[PDB]
Amino acid sequence: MIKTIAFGRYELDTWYHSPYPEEYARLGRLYMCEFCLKYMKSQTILRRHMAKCVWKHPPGDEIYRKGSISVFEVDGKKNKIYCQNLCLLAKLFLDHKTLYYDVEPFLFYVMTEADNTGCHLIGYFSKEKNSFLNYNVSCILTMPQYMRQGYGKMLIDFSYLLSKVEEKVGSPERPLSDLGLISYRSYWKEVLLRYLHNFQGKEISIKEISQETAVNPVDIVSTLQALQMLKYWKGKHLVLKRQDLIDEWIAKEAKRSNSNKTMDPSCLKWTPPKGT
Amino acid sequence: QGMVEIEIEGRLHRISIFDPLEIILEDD
Ligand SMILES: CCCC(=O)SCCNC(=O)CCNC(=O)[C@H](O)C(C)(C)COP(=O)(O)OP(=O)(O)OC[C@H]1O[C@@H](n2cnc3c(N)ncnc32)[C@H](O)[C@@H]1OP(=O)(O)O
Ligand SMILES: [Cl-]
Ligand SMILES: [Zn+2]
Repeated sequence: MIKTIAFGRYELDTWYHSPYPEEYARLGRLYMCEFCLKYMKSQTILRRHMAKCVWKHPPGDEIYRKGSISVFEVDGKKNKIYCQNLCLLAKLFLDHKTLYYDVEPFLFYVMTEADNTGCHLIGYFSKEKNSFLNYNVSCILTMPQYMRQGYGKMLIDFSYLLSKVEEKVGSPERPLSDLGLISYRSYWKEVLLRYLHNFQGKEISIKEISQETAVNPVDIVSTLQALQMLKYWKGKHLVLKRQDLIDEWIAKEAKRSNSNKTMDPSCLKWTPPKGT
Repeated sequence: QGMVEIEIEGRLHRISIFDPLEIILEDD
């Protein structure tokens, strides 16, 4: 049963089982092309593949580029094989993954970091092409060798950037895993404290914050509760602008900029696909 | 008809999404 993956220059321990064919799942170690995501049986087979494989980046359209960081929009109907490979690969680290086979109704936003050999996979999020529940993320992953460096938050931030450009309010697909809820709560806090740090008025509505940030009103209210910023005095509810919370936020956001782990809206060249 | 429920300091509450809410610093 599958225990590790060879992926470019990394060797990755798998968290959960993924339904690779038994011919492969029978092995303990699976070899992957880091660019087209084909899975193979041995180092030897991979080496032969790497001599033949033309791909040096995801398929699809590069819609974000800031220096060495890119995001590629892959259509699951146009690149079924790549997206299915991506889906089997993500299930090695997702406890509960929506689906694997029918990738056609989904778009995949694949984030990469470039060096002189090509555009290497950092992570991705999928997104329903047409979601009744207005979910702007279906699943999201940062590859293990990249985890806990701020790329997950860039992926989340990017998913809301798409929503803004579509003039939509978005929300992640329920249910949220523990790692996902921690990351979303961190992002929501950042976005809420940033808005309030910049707003000079003395009253605001949830809808106003929601329409500016593309964040859903319920998650806004939920973050306000988590921050203990919803108080009750006399008859109505008030927002408590906690000094420390924004004080810690400017110190934290200083460190974020310093490390360049931010998405930059002016680096997005994108018009929403096949729905506008 | 967009409203949210939860509790603040042992008190169940209910909040509108369109009503302006007042921002404060540290007064009472
Ligand atoms: C969303 C629709 C429904 C779903 O699919 S939910 C499933 C989400 N995906 C998964 O669970 C797959 C496994 N996990 C992941 O891929 C990543 O952990 C995930 C959720 C993308 C986060 O990616 P990262 O690149 O690590 O995130 P990041 O560096 O931007 O930091 C985000 C905040 O989360 C925190 N955190 C991140 N990893 C943690 C960990 N192991 N244990 C405890 N806390 C953790 C991290 O410190 C950061 O918080 P903060 O800014 O310091 O307050
Ligand atoms: Cl390089
Ligand atoms: Zn390949």
